[PDB]
Amino acid sequence: GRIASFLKNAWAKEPVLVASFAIGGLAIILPSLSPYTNYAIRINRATPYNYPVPLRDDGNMPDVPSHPQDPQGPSLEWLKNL
Amino acid sequence: MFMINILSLIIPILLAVAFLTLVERKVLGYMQLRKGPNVVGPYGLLQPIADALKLFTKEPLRPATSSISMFIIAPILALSLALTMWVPLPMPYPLINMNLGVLFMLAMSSLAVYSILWSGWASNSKYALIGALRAVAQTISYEVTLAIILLSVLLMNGSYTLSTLITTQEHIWMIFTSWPLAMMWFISTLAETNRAPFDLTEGESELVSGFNVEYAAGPFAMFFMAEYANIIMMNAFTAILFLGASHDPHTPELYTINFVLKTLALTITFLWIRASYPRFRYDQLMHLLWKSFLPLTLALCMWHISLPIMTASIPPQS
Amino acid sequence: TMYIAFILSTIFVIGFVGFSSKPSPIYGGLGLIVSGGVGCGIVLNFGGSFLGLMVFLIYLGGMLVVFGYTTAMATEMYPEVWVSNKTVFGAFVSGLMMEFCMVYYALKEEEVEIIFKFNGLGDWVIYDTGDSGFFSEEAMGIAALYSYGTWLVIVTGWSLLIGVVVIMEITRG
Amino acid sequence: PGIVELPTLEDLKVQEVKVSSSVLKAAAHHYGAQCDKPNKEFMLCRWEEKDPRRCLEEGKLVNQCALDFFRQIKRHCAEPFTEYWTCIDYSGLQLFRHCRKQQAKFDECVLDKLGWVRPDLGELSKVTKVKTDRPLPENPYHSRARPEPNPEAEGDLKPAKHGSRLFFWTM
Amino acid sequence: MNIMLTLLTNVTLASLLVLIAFWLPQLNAYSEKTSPYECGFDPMGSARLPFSMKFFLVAITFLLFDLEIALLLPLPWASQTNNLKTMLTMALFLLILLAASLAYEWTQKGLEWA
Amino acid sequence: PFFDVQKRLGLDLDRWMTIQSAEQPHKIPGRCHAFEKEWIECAHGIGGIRAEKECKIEFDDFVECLLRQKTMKRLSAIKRQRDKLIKEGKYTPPPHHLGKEDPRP
Amino acid sequence: MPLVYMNIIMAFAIALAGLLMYRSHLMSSLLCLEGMMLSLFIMSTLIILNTHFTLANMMPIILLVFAACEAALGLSLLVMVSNTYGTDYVQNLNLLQC
Amino acid sequence: SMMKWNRERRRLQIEDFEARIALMPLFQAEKDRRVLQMLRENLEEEAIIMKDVPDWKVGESVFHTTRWVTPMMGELYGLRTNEEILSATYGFIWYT
Amino acid sequence: MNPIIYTTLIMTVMSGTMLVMISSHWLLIWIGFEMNLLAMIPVLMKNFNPRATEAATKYFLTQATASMMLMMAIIINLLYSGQWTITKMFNPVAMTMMTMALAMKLGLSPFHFWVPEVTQGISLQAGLLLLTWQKLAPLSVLCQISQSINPNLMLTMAMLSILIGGWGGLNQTQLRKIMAYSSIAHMGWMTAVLPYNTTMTILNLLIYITMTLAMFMLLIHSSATTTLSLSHTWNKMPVITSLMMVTLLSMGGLPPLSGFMPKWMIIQEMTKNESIIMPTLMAMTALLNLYFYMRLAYSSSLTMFPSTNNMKMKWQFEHTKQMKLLPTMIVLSTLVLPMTPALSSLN
Repeated sequence: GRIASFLKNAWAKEPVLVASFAIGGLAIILPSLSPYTNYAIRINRATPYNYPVPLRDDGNMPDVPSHPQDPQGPSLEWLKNL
Repeated sequence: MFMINILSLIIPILLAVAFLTLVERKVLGYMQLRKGPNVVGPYGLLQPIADALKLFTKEPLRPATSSISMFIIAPILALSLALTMWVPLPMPYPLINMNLGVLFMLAMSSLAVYSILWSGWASNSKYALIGALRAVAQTISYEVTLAIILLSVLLMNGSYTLSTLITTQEHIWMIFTSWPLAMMWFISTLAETNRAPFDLTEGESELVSGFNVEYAAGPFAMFFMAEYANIIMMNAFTAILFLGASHDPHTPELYTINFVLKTLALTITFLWIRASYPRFRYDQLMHLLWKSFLPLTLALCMWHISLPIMTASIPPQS
Repeated sequence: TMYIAFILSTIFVIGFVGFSSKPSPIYGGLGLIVSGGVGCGIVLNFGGSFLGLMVFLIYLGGMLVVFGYTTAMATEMYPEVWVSNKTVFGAFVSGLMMEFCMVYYALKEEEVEIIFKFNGLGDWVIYDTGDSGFFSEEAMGIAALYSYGTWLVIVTGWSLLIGVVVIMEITRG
Repeated sequence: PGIVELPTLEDLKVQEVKVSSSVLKAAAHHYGAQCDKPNKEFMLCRWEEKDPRRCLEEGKLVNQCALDFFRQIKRHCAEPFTEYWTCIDYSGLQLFRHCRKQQAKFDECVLDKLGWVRPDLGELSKVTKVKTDRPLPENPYHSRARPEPNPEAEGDLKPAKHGSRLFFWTM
Repeated sequence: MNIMLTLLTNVTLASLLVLIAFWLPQLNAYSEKTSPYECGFDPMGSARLPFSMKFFLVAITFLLFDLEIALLLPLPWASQTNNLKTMLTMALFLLILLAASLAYEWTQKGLEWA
Repeated sequence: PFFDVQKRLGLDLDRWMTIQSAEQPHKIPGRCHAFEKEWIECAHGIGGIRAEKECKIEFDDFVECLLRQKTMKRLSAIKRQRDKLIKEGKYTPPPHHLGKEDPRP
Repeated sequence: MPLVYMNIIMAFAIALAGLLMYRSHLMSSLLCLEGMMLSLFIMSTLIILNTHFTLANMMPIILLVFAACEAALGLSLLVMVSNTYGTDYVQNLNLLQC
Repeated sequence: SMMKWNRERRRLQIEDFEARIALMPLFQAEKDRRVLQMLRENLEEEAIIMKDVPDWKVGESVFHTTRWVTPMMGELYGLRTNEEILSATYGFIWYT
Repeated sequence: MNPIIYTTLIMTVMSGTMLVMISSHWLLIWIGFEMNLLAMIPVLMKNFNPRATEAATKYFLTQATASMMLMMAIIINLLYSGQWTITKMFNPVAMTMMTMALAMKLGLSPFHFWVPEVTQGISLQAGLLLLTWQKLAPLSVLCQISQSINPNLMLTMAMLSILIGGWGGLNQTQLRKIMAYSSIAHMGWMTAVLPYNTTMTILNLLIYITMTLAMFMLLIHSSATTTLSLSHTWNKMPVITSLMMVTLLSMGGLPPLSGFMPKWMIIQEMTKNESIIMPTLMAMTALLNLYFYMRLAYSSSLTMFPSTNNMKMKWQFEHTKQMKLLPTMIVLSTLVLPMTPALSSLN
């Protein structure tokens, strides 16, 4: 009732502010309600800005990939299909 | 060879300004049922040369009440900065490739304002002082919105490098992504160059001639050249930012032509606006830029910050 | 060209003398303009592109509002220049002489100790030989303001808002 | 203080890889996969010794393996590789997306003649284990002896002998 | 040094234009011609008299708005961080505070002149 | 009155920018990371009074890294002696120092 | 120290001396304040860049922010003095003695 | 459309970074060898330049620690030609 | 000024002081100082008068100069140490500059000139905040760096502050100026023991804060700003002027009143460090402060002055505003001497 009258009056007298608050409101709410924000984070972590310094192999590192391109290690196959 | 490049970026720009004067006159005439300069040379092509020769053969007067040093420094600063703001422009390859060419353009424009300020202040006339204060008020109104819109539209670029704008728009013009920001940026560029509905610093019908009322012959020609060079440069900035053009690395001419045509279209629209609307009142200009653009620029800045994160489309840093 | 930074710093001192002698605030404005531009040049020469352009941009915008006021509050029927008053000219000349004396003492005498110990060699010496890679280290450190410096962002934003409030409260009568 | 020990001019002489940056970038993806073993050992040395003079020998083995990498290219994929890096050399950014057609030619020959497979996306940036035999440095920083810490506390607390001994206050 | 060369060339060209402007034409100067222009009549007062700013508050706040624009410039690089949640929250916080300052100035009749 | 609320509540408001040896974005090391690390680890927990005199070698190395005053003094002495030798013709700069030999990659 | 550090410190000293030595206007004192702020910015920026203190590269921006905050404070005080006295002359600030 | 293009550009940037990583060890080796050679040349010429000066130990460390300290620009190109000094110092900054 | 806006400004002043007293980074301490100044200027100018504007301008200029010097000292300390932590400053020149800046912020002589003017210009409500709360942050900073403070400079500043405060207080008939000079003398007393024992500085600060809160609240409760105006208060409210006399006697440092605690403990600590001339001179110079306090006590309560006829109407009405902390502040500032061994809690 009162909200509808206020919004109709707002968009009839000051339509500029109505759009700005709507656009500003979406910019705060939508990022939280999105499944791609985590992908945006992962992409930033994925980019290798600095050298991947190797670690000395003590023989007890099963998952650490002592190799050029053997299967062990993180994969960017998710980004390829994005 | 670099000096040759400097000359090939300055002299053609001055010729373009000279002929843009004629183009503006003829466009205004034909939009006013008139004919632009048509006697001096074929189709008026020799009018700019006549104007330049007249101005530089005209006696320049030094006002008795004027501070000579600033009165002479102002025109130099105006032209030098107008010619310098073309250095970083990517067409397709920039003369000087800066990682932050955009902020360089912003700083160069901010300095150019002092030309109008000092020219007005040093002129030591009431109309010139009014023109200088109007320039101050104008730059108060547009600078924040200009910077915010530029930041928001560059958030999809990944950096302030101007050359990267060509790559970002390799499949689509960026105006299809930020057309409200495009409109507001266009109006801000109109206000910045003291141009259509914002010709308040000069105010022909209200301030006789504004800040340059006491300027004659050469210095007046330099201020006019600086004004029109800023017009062309700002329209070029609008072209590269929103109206991206295809660039074949082996045939740069393709981009150059597309770029030039888009800049010419934007300048023609500048003249079109000049001959279609009445002049604002600078109170109304400041109120518009502070109460209709600025809130919307802030909202769209929020939107263009949140959008790449919420869509996982953050542009690359390099 | 191996002493570009030193020349720019001397121009910095010259501009500081220029607006420190207190001419008309209009002329102090261009003094500060020159000082800010030359400082931007120095910072650019040291690798601070964003920082130097930032001081250039902000002071360029700030001195504009000062100029607006100089014509509204500090407007003297006869504005004074550096060669208009013997006090202003004396201050300007004294500053220039001090700068020239210290520059000469620093250059001709390699090691100079006025208050700190200054070395007469070129500023190029202190530069590092490291490689930043695909980085603009200044830009990354500055952008870390929103990730690392959340507290700084909060305090600065609060101070700016309170500054707006304070300006409105002061200029209300 | 002391004299900075410096290796002689002779012992830091290697057969340099006299190729261009564009040439290196064109073969970079295959170079990382084939010359992985000696390059990673040198990186581990530099990042554990923290002294360039303690890894010159490993640095020499990097160039030797790098030269051997290009020798195979010259013998099996000379012409297609020359086409590839010439295209890359043209662009000022040395982009990979303006020469994908030439890249496929170079990969195809190399996959057949030499059997190399180009690493996929996100594979040259992974952290690897390096199995070396050089001992792990005990004091890479050449740190001095840490000063002895102050004595640490004591047993339980008891009330002050006569309370606060402040002038005339008995409590 | 190339940017310095460009600046030098532009400044020299402008100053050469000034020199040609002030030394090519035939000069004939007298007191009346160089007098200040006041639409044909003599000015009453000096042009160096105080000129009141009816938008002084707007300028003083434009100072802080330019400050906030300086704070917002590093944003394109700030999006390259791994802490996108914190970065986004802080950026939106700065923008919200800017909007709040603008709103406070607007409602308390600060953007109005006189 | 340093009310150390950060150490009490566990918050980290400004301890992340107090030193250049702390964590920095993209692991960009400080120019004197090693010297500052040595100085801090030497002078950890022993108190300021002891740290001033005991861990003084580390602090001197850190200051020399930061300002390079003594290194600049040595370089200036070398330059002055070389200039004096050249004036008297007692020395001839080698071709690799005269821009005659190609620098190694 | 390098000579550029000496020049910047001398510039700060000159600006401080200028601020401490008023002549007539309050605007010039604010100019000297802004000059000192600029000199401090340049000093801090050179120090941070030279030592590659990456995380401290945001310090000069904060310094600049509070610098122009103080400038706005000064400008507002200036307008109030002009409104209350007609001129920004520092001699009008004379009611409060001792 | 901009989302698709930006994701593709991120993939391209990752590929270029991987190429840089692959090329990095050779560049590090060349850099350390060049730095050591320049230091040795400077030491050798210093031993001749300041042999007459009393008490001037050649190659004397300025730090107390017996650890590698990355040399400054003046410690590598101190006695090189002015053109080389200007290049190695201001080349990247002045290149545009 | 809107009450909400005034509360926000007061909370911003308090948050600036808490930022100074809470951070471990020099940049944040400088930021807190800047916020304190920014939120203090409008609080100084809550009641718009030309005198208020003059006080605000002078305070802003002085604090701006002090903050610039402090930031220069911080930058020099960073240059010579590469450190931002609040610790033993590693440069003597930076230490001297920082000491000058902090003394200017506190108002220690010869940086005392602005205090009597700014205090007189602003109202009693703002004067109380200026003379009590604005001393917390610089004193805390000085207490954190007391190890690196050059004792000679601090002692000279303290002795000059005491001398000048006493001398200035003698020629003053305006109550606010008397309070300002007394504040200068007490700041000198506090800073005298900074190089020796900071807990004594904290104790003196607490006692001075209580005494000044009591005095300013009594002045507000009497609405008196001059000796003549305060003299009339004996007729309407003798209790207020009697309590004012007691508090003045306490401020003089007369036993058994609480004002003897800080001077006694300061003399003790300074004699423990073999300094016997300086505490003796300070004690002797406190007699000037005791003199002007006694003169005020005479004009206010000990002797009765002529009132005016219109006080008869004022006799009928009772004060509406009620300061709840005034009795506690009066008691704590007069009758806490039997409780000195509580000094340990400040450790």
